[PDB]
Amino acid sequence: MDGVHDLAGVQGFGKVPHTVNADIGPTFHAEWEHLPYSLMFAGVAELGAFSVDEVRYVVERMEPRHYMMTPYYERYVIGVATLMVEKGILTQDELESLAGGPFPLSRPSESEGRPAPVETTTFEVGQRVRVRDEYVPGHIRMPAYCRGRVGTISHRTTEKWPFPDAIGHGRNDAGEEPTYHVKFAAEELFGSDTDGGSVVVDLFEGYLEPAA
Amino acid sequence: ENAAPAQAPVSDRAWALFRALDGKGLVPDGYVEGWKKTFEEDFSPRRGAELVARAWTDPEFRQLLLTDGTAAVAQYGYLGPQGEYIVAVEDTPTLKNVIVCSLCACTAWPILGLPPTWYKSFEYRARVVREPRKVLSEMGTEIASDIEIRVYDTTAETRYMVLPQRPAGTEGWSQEQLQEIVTKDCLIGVAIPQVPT
Ligand SMILES: [Fe+3]
Repeated sequence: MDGVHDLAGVQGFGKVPHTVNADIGPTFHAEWEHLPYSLMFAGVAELGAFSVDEVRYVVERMEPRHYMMTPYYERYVIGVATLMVEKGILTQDELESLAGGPFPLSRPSESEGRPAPVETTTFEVGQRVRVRDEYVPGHIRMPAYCRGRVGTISHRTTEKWPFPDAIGHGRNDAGEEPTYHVKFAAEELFGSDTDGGSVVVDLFEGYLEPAA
Repeated sequence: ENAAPAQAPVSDRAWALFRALDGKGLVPDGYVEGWKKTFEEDFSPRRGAELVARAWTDPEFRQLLLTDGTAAVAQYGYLGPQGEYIVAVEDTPTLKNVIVCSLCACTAWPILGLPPTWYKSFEYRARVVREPRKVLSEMGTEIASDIEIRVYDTTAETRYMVLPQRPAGTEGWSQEQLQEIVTKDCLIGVAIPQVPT
């Protein structure tokens, strides 16, 4: 999904609000902040209502202006709440009644997702690969800066996981794929407009194809 | 008008979510309290620091950590949620590694601790992939021109830690002494371990 969450490479932001080893305060800065993660784990591990991928996608589905003015932990609260409503566990009415006011949720999905690709390639360390020049309206774990770009394989994972573009939509056809650490030269991604050296992106097999 | 949606206070919304689920028997007794404790007390960059100090003083462990990070971490019992498949990345005299999750906040929780606000910031997520040298410089870390910067974007299930270079002036230090100078920011890759003057 080409949403505002796909921030890598966006220009115009100011300084990162941190200097090295500065005091970051306690883990949680408010008494509610442990709730998003702990309730996500309730949903995933206890209820089996959704996957972590579904949580990432529902946050991506926040109305864009809403996403941009909401702190991280709050986005998560909104995401988990939305999933609970979508899965029929909770109602928005009861959330707003308990909250004592408006509790707007993420927007409905505009894609049913897609299955794990049937045709993929097992790549080896040192191989050159290109990121498939594909546009996916639903959940995908490919940041746009690498779409269509060429890099080298630095690592193939020894484990395999469900394809995010499927499990992020709660589909039954996510299968399993390894991922690959693909090293791109900075200039491959941003031309002359970068001060970096290389960027390594951890890409599912189904996002890749042989280079050339 | 680009205006914000009306919303109840976030604390009220977060507790509403808890109460709605808890009122239906869907949250086990002590469940969120247990997770809070884990997040605050167990998931900690002290663990990653311990791993680094061991790697620095034990060539055999260093090699294991760099080739099978998961196995190495498992020896300490530090695998966990968002830290089940670990890869450690080695800084060298010509290479500085930095970790980000440009798409959200993905972090090796059990060994780095939960991500801090700055790591989750749009500023860090947008900028570090494209101008890591400037970002680190602004944060207080100068990386020389003849060191390549490599940014790892945490886009799938690999969870990363940086193994920084061991600084001069630490020769013969104990593991405890070494652990002390390996900070959260060293593990993320934005800082270099500092030796007192
Ligand atoms: Fe993330």
